[PDB]
Amino acid sequence: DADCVEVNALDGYNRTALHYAAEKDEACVEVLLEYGANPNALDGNRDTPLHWAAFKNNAECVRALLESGASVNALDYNNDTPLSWAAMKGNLESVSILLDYGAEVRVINLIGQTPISRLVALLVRGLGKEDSCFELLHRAVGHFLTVLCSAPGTLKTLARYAVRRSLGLQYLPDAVKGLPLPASLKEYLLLLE
Amino acid sequence: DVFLMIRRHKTTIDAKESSTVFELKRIVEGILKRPPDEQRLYKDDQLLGKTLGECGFTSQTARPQAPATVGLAFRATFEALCIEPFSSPPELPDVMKP
Amino acid sequence: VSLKCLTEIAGVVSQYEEQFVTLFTLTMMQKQMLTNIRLAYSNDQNFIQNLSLLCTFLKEHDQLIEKLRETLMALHYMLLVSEVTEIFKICLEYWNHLAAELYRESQLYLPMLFKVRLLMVSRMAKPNLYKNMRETLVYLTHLDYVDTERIMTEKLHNQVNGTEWSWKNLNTLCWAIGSISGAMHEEDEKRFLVTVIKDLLGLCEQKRGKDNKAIIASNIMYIVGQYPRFLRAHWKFLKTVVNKLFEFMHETHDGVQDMACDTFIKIAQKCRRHFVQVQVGEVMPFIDEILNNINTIICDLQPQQVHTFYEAVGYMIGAQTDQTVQEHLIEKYMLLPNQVWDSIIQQATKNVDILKDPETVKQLGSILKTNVRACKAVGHPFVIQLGRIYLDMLNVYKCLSENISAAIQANGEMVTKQPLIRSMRTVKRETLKLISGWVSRSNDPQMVAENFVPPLLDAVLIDYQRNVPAAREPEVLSTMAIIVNKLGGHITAEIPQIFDAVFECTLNMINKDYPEHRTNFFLLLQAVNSHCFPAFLAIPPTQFKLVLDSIIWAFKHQILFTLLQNVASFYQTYFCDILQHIFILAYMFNLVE
Amino acid sequence: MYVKLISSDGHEFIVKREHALTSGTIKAMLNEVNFREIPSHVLSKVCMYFTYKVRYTNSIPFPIAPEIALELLMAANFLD
Ligand SMILES: *[C@@H](CC(=O)OC(C)C)n1cnc(-c2ccccc2)n1
Repeated sequence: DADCVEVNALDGYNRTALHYAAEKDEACVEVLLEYGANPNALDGNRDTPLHWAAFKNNAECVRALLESGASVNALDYNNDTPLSWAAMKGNLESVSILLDYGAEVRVINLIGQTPISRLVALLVRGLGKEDSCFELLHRAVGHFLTVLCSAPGTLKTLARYAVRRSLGLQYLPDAVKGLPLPASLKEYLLLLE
Repeated sequence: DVFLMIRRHKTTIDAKESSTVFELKRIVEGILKRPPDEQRLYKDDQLLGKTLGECGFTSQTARPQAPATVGLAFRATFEALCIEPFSSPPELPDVMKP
Repeated sequence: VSLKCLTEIAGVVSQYEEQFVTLFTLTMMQKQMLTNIRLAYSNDQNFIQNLSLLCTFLKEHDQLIEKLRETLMALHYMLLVSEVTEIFKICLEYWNHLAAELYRESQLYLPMLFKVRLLMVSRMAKPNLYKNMRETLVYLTHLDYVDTERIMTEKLHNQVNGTEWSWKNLNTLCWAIGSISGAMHEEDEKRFLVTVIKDLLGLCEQKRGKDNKAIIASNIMYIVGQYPRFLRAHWKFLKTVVNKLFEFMHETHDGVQDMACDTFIKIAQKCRRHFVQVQVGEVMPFIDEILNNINTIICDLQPQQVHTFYEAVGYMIGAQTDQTVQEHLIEKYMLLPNQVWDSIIQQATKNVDILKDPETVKQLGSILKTNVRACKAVGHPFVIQLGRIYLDMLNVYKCLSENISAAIQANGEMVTKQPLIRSMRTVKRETLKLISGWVSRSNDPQMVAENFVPPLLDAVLIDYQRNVPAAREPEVLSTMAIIVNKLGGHITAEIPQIFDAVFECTLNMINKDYPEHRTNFFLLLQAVNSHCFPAFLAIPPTQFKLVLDSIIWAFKHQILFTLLQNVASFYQTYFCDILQHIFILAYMFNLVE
Repeated sequence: MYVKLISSDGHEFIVKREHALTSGTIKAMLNEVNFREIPSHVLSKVCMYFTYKVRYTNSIPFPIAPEIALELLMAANFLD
């Protein structure tokens, strides 16, 4: 309840009220942020409120955190970036939001998994929208199934990956506008195609 | 394998490391029709029978995405090696800067 | 006590509704006394419990109170006491009543039913009280599935988050989840199950410690075992969990193997149809694949686990309508027991002494347990295996009886309780049980009488006659009864010898006060009376008189009533004399009149 | 057998028609092609990409510099 809500104090579980707000709703998250809640507070396992929001697929909380200066690729004690959680659970929307914020796909956690690896494992279970999430991951990485591994891939997607990497940890949809590109290619950079 | 580049003026153009520069000259002859005896080639800044391995051309140094390069000249008298550098890319946009 | 007297008044006619209202008001007014009721109880409790009872007032007079609404919103007090097993059960009774009533209704209570919904999931017990909770909860979810799913997801996440990591909470939440099964619609079932499966896999990967992983896996296996419908729609996850259970069958910790096997067989029964079928993208009916993996899967399992796995496989095989593919399934399925059995038979024909090995008899006993479970699962199609093993099995049984006698002569029957003798007797009992199973599920009692029963009698009747009461196994009689049940008719010609060899001996063992022998005798005698009453009358006059005397002993200790029915010299012999013993009578009066 | 490719800035490159056909635009056009818009460096990098694609087709180890990245993207869009 946004109406119900030291804010940054880590509780007995070593976590902030912002973590609970992120797990619950974006309105409370926004209220806490207005009250100066630190988005990048690290919990008992150094998972950010962004991590849990991504796992909950509370996309609105995710966007609120990132827009407020959240650490996109913060690494917990397991070194799972929030993208890693979002992928391992395989939800789509928050994964798309993270990709738009230039989260790094090519990462390895202490467990030795990549977010796309965990999403593939989930798909193998037949439980999986999940195909679209896999498609977004593939377009973000360009090249990583066997044919997609043995095929070197297009020069176009390689250039797209390089350009996004250059853009860095800023809001890609806004950044691509400044690029002297056709609207089609600007869209292509954002992995919308 | 060994992937190689050759240049002369504005003009640009692989083998086995065990292969020799003479067969590369023969390739150049087939491409441009200047027989090897009227071709002379330069590895690094060095005017190259040597096997490409002993010319310093190595696959780790001569990958397709990072091939080796060679200068070329013809008996016009072999002219001083003239290679015209590729145009540089424009300024990087600030948003793309590190 | 004052409350209890009032409770009795509330226990009892709507024509006094004003009273029933005023009472309820005044007691509600006498609030004036009462707050954390659970705390007050925990730290003359009896008052709270009696206050709970009030419960039955509204079980009756919630109708008369609907007829002071804020005071009724009492219901909150009902929740307060609900926070308090006896008082909780009292509350749960009214909760189930109200839930069923409102559900079958098709607005006043819904604005707060979620409070109860939360209460039920929190207090969910392990699978009467549990049934009432389950019944109440499924009524509530039939009033709103969405809120139930939301609450379950919330608590599951709190567990996943580590906010409430606790074996107890995990187990109870999973119990409630399993309880919801069937109440959910299939598509909502699919969505909710996918969510919970992902969350549980997540908390499994996250948590360290094979104990925590084991509890999580057990919960997952239970929940999947509670949802066959979802598994059918997701044959991919079905194959997945099958392989996972294979993995658990190679575990050695916390009896997980057993649990896995249990889970396995459950699903094996509820979706046997699908395994025998070449499913989407399958090169084969998946059961066959298992029949190939079996050798590996069992390499870590214990004998009871092996029995359970074989039984599940047998159910799946029974699902195979095509008797030809089914024959192939049975052949592969029994091959290993068949292989060991053939080895033992070959050794026996090399030397009888193999049978005199505790190892050999124990191997045979394992084979027989496996075959019994397989026949139980398969039914008649098991006839192929039965015929495969019948003759050498009966030869082994006869050899076992012969060696039993060869030991008994040395000490009388007191060779019994010797481990080898015990094993031999158990093996004979299990042989009889397997024969009983299949014959009871036999296709053609004529075929049974032609190929199976006569050799069985050769091996059994005269032996039992010559045997000593302990070696005289009770199961024989039971088997005979089943034979009579199946071979009714054909069995007629064998009734005399059957009674000649056996009925005398067991009667000697029955006229005494061998209880299983005696019960089998009751059932077998009634079966002979019903199926083959012509044979029943054809019993020799001495044996027939002994049968009547056994009946007398029995009711002097329904069959007599059956005999009265069927028999309609005998009367003037027994009816006249038995009349004093019985002193049916209307039947007797009808007969004379 | 061979094909020539002219950069917009007049630099000249030669490959086998084999590799050049990796580009769909090349196949659509076809002995020589002049790309009045592609600069020398981009064209050379594209030749490298063709050779690398051939050498690892259905094989993978491709370097890119940020300065040339946007031009590479536009050129790939042009050349398929
Ligand atoms: C997680 C790992 C595991 O097997 O836990 C213990 C070590 C046994 N886990 C638990 N259950 C499952 C699972 C996976 C697929 C299908 C059903 C259950 N995985």
